[PDB]
Amino acid sequence: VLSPADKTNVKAAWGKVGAHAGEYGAEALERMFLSFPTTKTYFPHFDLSHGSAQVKGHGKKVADALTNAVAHVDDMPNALSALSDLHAHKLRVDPVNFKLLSHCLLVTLAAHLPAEFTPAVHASLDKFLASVSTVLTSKYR
Amino acid sequence: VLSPADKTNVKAAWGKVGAHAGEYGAEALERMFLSFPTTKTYFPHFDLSHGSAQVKGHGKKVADALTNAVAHVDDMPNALSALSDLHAHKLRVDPVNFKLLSHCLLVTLAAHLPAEFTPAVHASLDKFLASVSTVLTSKYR
Amino acid sequence: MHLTPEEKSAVTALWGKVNVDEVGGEALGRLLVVYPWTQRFFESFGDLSTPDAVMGNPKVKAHGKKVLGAFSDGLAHLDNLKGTFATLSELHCDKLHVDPENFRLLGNVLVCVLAHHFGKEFTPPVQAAYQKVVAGVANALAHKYH
Amino acid sequence: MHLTPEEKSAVTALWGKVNVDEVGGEALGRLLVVYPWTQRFFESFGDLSTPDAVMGNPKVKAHGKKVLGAFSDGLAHLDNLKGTFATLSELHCDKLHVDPENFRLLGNVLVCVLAHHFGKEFTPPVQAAYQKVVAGVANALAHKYH
Ligand code: HEM
Ligand code: HEM
Ligand code: HEM
Ligand code: HEM
Repeated sequence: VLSPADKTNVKAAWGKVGAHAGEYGAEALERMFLSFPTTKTYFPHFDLSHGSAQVKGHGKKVADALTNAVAHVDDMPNALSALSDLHAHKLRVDPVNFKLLSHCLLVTLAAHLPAEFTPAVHASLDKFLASVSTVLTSKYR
Repeated sequence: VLSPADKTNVKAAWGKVGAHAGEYGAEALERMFLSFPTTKTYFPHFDLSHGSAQVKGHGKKVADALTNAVAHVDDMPNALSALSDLHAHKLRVDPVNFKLLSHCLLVTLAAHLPAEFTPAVHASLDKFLASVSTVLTSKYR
Repeated sequence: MHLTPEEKSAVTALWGKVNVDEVGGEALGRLLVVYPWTQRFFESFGDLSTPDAVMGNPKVKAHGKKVLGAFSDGLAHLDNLKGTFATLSELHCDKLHVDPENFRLLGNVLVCVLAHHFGKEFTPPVQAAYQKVVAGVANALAHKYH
Repeated sequence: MHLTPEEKSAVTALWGKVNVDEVGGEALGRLLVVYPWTQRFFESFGDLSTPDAVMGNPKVKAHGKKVLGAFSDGLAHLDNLKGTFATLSELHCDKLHVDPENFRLLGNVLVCVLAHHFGKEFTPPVQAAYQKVVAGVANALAHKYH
């Protein structure tokens, strides 16, 4: 459950990402592929080499989705409807993977927001990414 | 998210359990403790030996909560409120453990309801236990 | 893989009464029904939209047979699961692109199928022994992932 | 440990720049803040009611220093984590009753602290090696559970 304070923390933090969102999303992915190699089984069609065009493109897409999520924090199920559908019926990514990407997103943020990444904001972002993950896998079964 | 079909399936299987609930409860705990020893870290104050009265007692409490949850399938949140409070603020059981107990309940149910344990019911039950689990850890943070 | 001499016996004794064919199709079918996202790998099997559809699919039945056949062979080598499954491990990763989490899910579904079938003979201690085995196998199969 | 020679050195090199004092307290304090259920083991540390109360709790800080000092020692033996942590494993199981899942949570919090602390120097490949190390330490500490 995101409290009013969680929501403020997230908006602040994400406000700071601003224009770098796509660059951070690409970085988070690369961090995921390297640290949790099993996540690569979902991207057999991608060039996972460092700086790959598919990765950069995909990273922008993921980032934009998160940006939207932040913008509609109070209406996530509706905001992310197209993605919930897509993941649930086509992609079919096992739910454990979401926890892996979330961690790599948190690490990325931490490496880039020295001032903002306080323990309270860290807790808010962890909670926010868990909520996004829950929405995206809500139609699996 | 439980469909009408799921609720039907659960009411039906739990119905057959009936008066044996408490016995199945204790059986599932036993299966858990032996299959996943780490779960024992939560019952250091218990006699974990076969047929301990404590496990027996505990298993009954657990079955009782489940019965209550099937009765109130449409409003688990309120029906289990005091239990989600206790878990979140007192017991503080790491959420991975819920999955361990849910597996052991399914095992128990399959070993006692051959006729009733069809794929469709299995699926409904898995979803139901997953929901009870979400309710119970809903107030962790 | 640490199986006490007793656990080993328990595993062996029950396995001798198992009809792989039947059990394999049932384990694979239930997997597909309880955790529908696992259907992502079997598009070519046809319609897997209903439990009845899944459970009666012959492609599902044949695959369940193949899989449990291999499983069955590993029981013969609990001392070297890793070596025994190395090639299948590399195949699942490089060729099939199967998230190793699926191996854990199938292992838990398998245990549910043995309990369903065997009832009361599938005691807590027998389950614990099978729990160690399915984990050992899932681990052996995930071993060569990179 | 299953770290490439390249990975082993990247780990060592970064660790040399770590203030175990400061980092242990940050890492243990952040565990208590992000995953509040973990507070269950520290009722005797006093007030952990708020982020602020947690972060400035001296027992929290002193304990984090102990934890990370032991973590550091294991880094000198990447090859025998099992050996270096056997005693601590028995202690954590038999005496403290700590669910080992907590070791995993702490490992991920530490990764976040290193990233926060080193910024751009904590590159994807460095994190990867550290992910390997924290997993290795959690397993070694979980080893004597029964
Ligand atoms: C924070 C959680 C996630 C978000 C917000 C997210 C978002 C997205 C978006 C925006 C797309 C693109 C849709 C399009 O093509 O128009 C997508 C596709 C995809 N996602 Fe997810 N995703 C998440 C988690 C995951 C995870 C954990 C995995 C697998 C490890 C995954 C695997 C995929 C794949 C394989 C595709 C299709 C890639 C392609 O072929 O272009 N996603 N996701
Ligand atoms: C289906 C999920 C669960 C249900 C319905 C459930 C229900 C209950 C109930 C009804 C009580 C006793 C309340 C009272 O007497 O005041 C209880 C207590 C407890 N539960 Fe949960 N529980 C569940 C999962 C778990 C899990 C997975 C664990 C950890 C392995 C756990 C650990 C405990 C402990 C340690 C106690 C206190 C026992 C005592 O000291 O008497 N529970 N639970
Ligand atoms: C106990 C675990 C498993 C074992 C021992 C196993 C064994 C096998 C074997 C022996 C084959 C035939 C490979 C060959 O052609 O040489 C195979 C193929 C395959 N397996 Fe696995 N498998 C396991 C689990 C799974 C799971 C859980 C999935 C997906 C959820 C999966 C997906 C596949 C697929 C998609 C194929 C190829 C089927 C085809 O080409 O017809 N396997 N497996
Ligand atoms: C990297 C992982 C960890 C390491 C290396 C570690 C190491 C240690 C050491 C060296 C001690 C003191 C031993 C002694 O008394 O001689 C200790 C005590 C303790 N640890 Fe762990 N620890 C780790 C993780 C955790 C976690 C995650 C928790 C709980 C969330 C935990 C709970 C405790 C408790 C409650 C004590 C006893 C403190 C007291 O004396 O009151 N540990 N640990």
